[PDB]
Amino acid sequence: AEEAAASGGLDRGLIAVGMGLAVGLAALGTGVAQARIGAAGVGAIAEDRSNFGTALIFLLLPETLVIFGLLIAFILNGRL
Amino acid sequence: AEEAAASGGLDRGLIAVGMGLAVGLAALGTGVAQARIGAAGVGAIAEDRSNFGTALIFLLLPETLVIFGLLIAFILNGRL
Amino acid sequence: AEEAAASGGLDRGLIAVGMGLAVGLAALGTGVAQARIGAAGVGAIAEDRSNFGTALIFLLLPETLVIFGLLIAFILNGRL
Amino acid sequence: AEEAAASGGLDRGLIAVGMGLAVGLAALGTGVAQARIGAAGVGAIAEDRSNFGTALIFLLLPETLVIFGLLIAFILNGRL
Amino acid sequence: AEEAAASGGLDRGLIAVGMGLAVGLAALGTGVAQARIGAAGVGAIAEDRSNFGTALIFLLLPETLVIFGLLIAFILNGRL
Amino acid sequence: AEEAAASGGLDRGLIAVGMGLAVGLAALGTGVAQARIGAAGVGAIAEDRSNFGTALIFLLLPETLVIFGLLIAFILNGRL
Amino acid sequence: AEEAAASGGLDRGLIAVGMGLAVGLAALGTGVAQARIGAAGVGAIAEDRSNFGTALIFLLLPETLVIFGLLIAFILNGRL
Amino acid sequence: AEEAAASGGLDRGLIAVGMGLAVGLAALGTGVAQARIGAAGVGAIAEDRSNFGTALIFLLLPETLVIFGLLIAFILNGRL
Amino acid sequence: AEEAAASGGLDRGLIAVGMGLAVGLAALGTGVAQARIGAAGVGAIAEDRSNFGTALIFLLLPETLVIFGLLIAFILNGRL
Amino acid sequence: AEEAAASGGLDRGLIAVGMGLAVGLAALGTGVAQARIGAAGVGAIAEDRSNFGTALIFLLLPETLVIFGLLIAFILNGRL
Amino acid sequence: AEEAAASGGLDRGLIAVGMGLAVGLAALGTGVAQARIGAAGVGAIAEDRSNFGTALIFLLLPETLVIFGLLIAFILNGRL
Amino acid sequence: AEEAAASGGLDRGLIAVGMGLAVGLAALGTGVAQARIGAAGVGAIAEDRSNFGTALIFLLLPETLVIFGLLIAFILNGRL
Amino acid sequence: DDFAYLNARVRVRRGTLLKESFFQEALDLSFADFLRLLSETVYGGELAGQGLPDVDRAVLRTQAKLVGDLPRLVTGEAREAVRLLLLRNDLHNLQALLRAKATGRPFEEVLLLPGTLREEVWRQAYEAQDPAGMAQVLAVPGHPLARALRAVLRETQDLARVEALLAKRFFEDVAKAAKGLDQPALRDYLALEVDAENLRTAFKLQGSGLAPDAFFLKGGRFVDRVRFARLMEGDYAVLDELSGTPFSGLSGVRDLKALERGLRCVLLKEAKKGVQDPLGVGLVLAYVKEREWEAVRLRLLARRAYFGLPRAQVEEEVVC
Repeated sequence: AEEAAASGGLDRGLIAVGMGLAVGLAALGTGVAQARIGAAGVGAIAEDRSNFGTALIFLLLPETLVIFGLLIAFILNGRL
Repeated sequence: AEEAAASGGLDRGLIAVGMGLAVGLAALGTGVAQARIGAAGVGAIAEDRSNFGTALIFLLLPETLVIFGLLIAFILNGRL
Repeated sequence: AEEAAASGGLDRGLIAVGMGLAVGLAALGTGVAQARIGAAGVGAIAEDRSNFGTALIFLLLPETLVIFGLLIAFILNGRL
Repeated sequence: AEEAAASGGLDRGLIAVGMGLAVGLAALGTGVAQARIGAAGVGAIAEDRSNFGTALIFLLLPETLVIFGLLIAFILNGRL
Repeated sequence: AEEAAASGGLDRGLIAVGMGLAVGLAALGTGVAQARIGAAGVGAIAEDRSNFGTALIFLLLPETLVIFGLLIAFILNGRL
Repeated sequence: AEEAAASGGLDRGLIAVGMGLAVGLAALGTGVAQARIGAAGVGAIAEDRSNFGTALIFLLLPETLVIFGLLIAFILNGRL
Repeated sequence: AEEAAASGGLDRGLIAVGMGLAVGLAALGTGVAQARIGAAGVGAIAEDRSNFGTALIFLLLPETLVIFGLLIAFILNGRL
Repeated sequence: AEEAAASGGLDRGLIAVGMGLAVGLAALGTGVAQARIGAAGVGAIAEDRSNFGTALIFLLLPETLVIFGLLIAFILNGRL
Repeated sequence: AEEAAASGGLDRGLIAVGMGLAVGLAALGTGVAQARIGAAGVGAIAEDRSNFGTALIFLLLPETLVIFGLLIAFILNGRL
Repeated sequence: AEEAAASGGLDRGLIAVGMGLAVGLAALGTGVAQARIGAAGVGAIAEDRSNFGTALIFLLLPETLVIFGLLIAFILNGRL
Repeated sequence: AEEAAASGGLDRGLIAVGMGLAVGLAALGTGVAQARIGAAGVGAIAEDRSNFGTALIFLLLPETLVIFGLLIAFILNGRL
Repeated sequence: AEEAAASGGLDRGLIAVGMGLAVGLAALGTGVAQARIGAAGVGAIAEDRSNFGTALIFLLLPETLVIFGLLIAFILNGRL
Repeated sequence: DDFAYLNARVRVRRGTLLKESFFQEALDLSFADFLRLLSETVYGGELAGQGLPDVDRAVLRTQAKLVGDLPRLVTGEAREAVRLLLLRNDLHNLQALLRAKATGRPFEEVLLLPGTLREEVWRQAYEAQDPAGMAQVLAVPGHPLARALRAVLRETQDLARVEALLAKRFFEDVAKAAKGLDQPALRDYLALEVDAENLRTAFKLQGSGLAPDAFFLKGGRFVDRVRFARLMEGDYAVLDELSGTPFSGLSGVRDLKALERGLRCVLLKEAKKGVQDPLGVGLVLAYVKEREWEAVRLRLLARRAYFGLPRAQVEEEVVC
């Protein structure tokens, strides 16, 4: 609809729901992917006490996909 | 919206359906992630007490996603 | 929607229907996130009695996921 | 809903859909938390009869979630 | 009364979906939660017939969620 | 609705959609529990006939869940 | 509609569409559960060549649900 | 099944949708049920060349859900 | 009958929607089933390097369910 | 679909709805089936260094599933 | 076609929903498939530094399916 | 969106729904696939300490998918 | 696949495991009274003669039908997970088999039980006359221990070397697969098995002048290259800095026998608290360590009784 006002009827709102689908799906997937890296982390902390850092970076990587996708979404669902 | 009377918007109702998705899926996902690190943390104490810190730094990371989600829902719906 | 009293407009209904998705999906996420650490958590005590405390404090963190989802829902519902 | 027993409006039916989710899903999450931790508790008794209690205290914690769903449904259908 | 029809109605159908979530989701969580306990229960009776009482109490325990869900559905759907 | 000898109606039809979700889900949960336990029961009798009775009792228990989902469903649709 | 109904039209058709969800989900739970055990069961038949039968009977037990649910839909969709 | 005029008609469509569901759903349940047991069972013949006959009788027990659904589907939506 | 909603209106509309579910689900149950047999099948070609023929045929057996669902739907809407 | 913007109508619209599910689920199932066979297949190609061609032909079989769903979905749209 | 109810009537809107279905289910399935292959491939590179190419040609095969679906849809919903 | 969100129409709402599947597919797929490899990767840097770089090239493989979905999302936008 | 039936079959079997109080009784008994006791148990159920060759055989045959029949009863993803555990007992058969072909000695005086490679695979392998053919016959069940063998056999045909590079390469193979099959219970254990192996490789080869980095392979918890190098010089002060691990108990110990005793008891302990994770491979994990350790104590208690050895010489090694 808009990201800062209450203007729009039904037409504008339908657009909101549809763009809303990107945010949900993406969020769903980023969450499941972080989990695999998290468990994987036990070997990284266990084996070497300097490869704990590699794992820190790894958990950071699926988040990149969601925040970019979410940015496309906020913008286009924020146009006039 | 507000609980008080100071909002109205035909557009906003549609925004609520679409936004319920993003929070709900981000909490699902963040949780599944959280668990893997927490089980991993059981292992971390077991392996070495001193680097409880390693479990802590990784564990912070999925939290960012829900938190981010809560702010996105407020901006799109409830700002006014 | 409405907080006090049941919904009496179609628009109020529709918002309620959306907002439910966020508390449901979260509610589920608190549940899954508890289980992996929780099952292990017994094991924490077992291995080391003194660090029974370490398991609990991890388990507590998924409880946060539901309260954050509720707060958005509590505010947003009252008016359209 | 707050008003529903044998008739009701179209609108009221919609609040009943959305709020219905929140509780149902908590029960769902409780059961997943219970499945893992419950299964672990069967190991503990088997080994030593006397520490049935530890399993029970860890288990007592996901019950809180089912009670949390109830309250969301209760508040939003209509305040006490 | 609580939850009945004799004539149906358009309002009732939407009411019917909502009440249906609670029983359906709770029973799914009861089924899985039992199922795991039930696997572990083979082991309890097997080691000793002095933990056999304990195994029975575990098995009864995941039922509470489904019973609770029947109740929420009747209450919401029979309160005026 | 009705279930005396027919259930025809567009309104009733709405109720029929609503209930079938609840049956569905309750029946789904039953499937995972009953089968796993039944296999577990065939192993119990094969090693030891001193646990043939426990194996049988466990099988029956998940049957209640599927019947619960039918009973609610009948209730909303004109009762039994 | 069916050959033991004599009420068709749009009215029977909504019910048929809607009630159809239930059998489909009862089949899904049944499906996943029968398959896992059945595979392990090949080893069972392999071992017991005189008690081969036992394995066969355990497979039949989840089917009981799907078929029972069809019969319930039959009553609902035609009782004349 | 058949298509004609006397196994056909508008009257026939209402029957056809319900009955059509019966093959679909039976088909759903059968595919998953049959897969694991069949995967392992073909494997047995590969390993041990005396399980092939057993594997074939065993295989038909999950086939029973589609064959059942098919008999309902065929007769009710036959001719007249 | 056919899938239309203007060559028979509302009566027709129900057939089209319901029939889609039979095919869609036929396709889901087959799809997953194919994966299980495929996964096991790899072992069989490695083990017996000339029993290539055995793995391909076992795999064929789930395809049967999609040809069953997808045709039934097709014949019925083929009448008109 | 053959037609979905080369002709309008409610009549078309329905056909897309029912048949749309059938391809999508088939496309889902091919992916999972192909992937699994390939995942297990990496081990075969690694070990057997002249029985590698067998893995490639077996990997090709799930492609048939996707073509089957798409052929049906195409013909029935724009009418047979 | 394009979504409508007051911008191109019911006729146009039904098709629009119908075409989207394919892309959603196919896309679900394809996301999972890449993961199964990539996980497998690491074992290959570890073992021999000539099998990196074989994992890549595998990773590429399921990608085709959803992009082919997308392309067809694109034609269909890029027009009136 | 299409070319708007705050002065938009129903045609644009279809483009929005479609864009949601496209971002959802990109984030989901690549994230899950990437995590598998990152997770495997800990062992790969550890074991194959000189050939750490190999593990990183592997990680790059799914990235091709997240960029393709976005591309499509862009394409679907600003079309009739 | 699936452990649902299989776990259930093992749970009934955990009922007939030998509790601690049996070995307690057995020490107080002479050999005649030991034999009457033994016959009550499930190892007793395969007994075929009062003497020593027969006790070794009854034990082994009990392990062959109740533990070595597990990989057949599952397939796929289940089977790979269970298989890795079974593989250690298969490596013991393989190393002896590889050695009967190579040094020309008979088929006999080796370990045979089913596991992952059947009895017939070992007979067809034995009768194979080219090492490469010997290797394809072994590659038929499918497992990581083939793939491990195959690479080592390409570099060499020297007996002592194949034995060492196969074991090293094999635990490395195991580790990667195991990490990819997940579960916290298996991961903690895997770490201990590798840590124990590392310590133990260092002890067996002690003072041979060799590289200490060759005794450290990834999978660790707290051990490293330097501890190995000091250990190799003969310094045990490294074990006195080793805590935060359950090998805290190795501190202040410097006998090879006490040290190695210690590692086997620690591994026993991890597995025994994996029954708070019985889902998946956890329970089977606990079940295999206990059947193995049990079988070992009945063989030691039987030897101790027959030859009238000193009680304390064995009373300490039959408890952890």
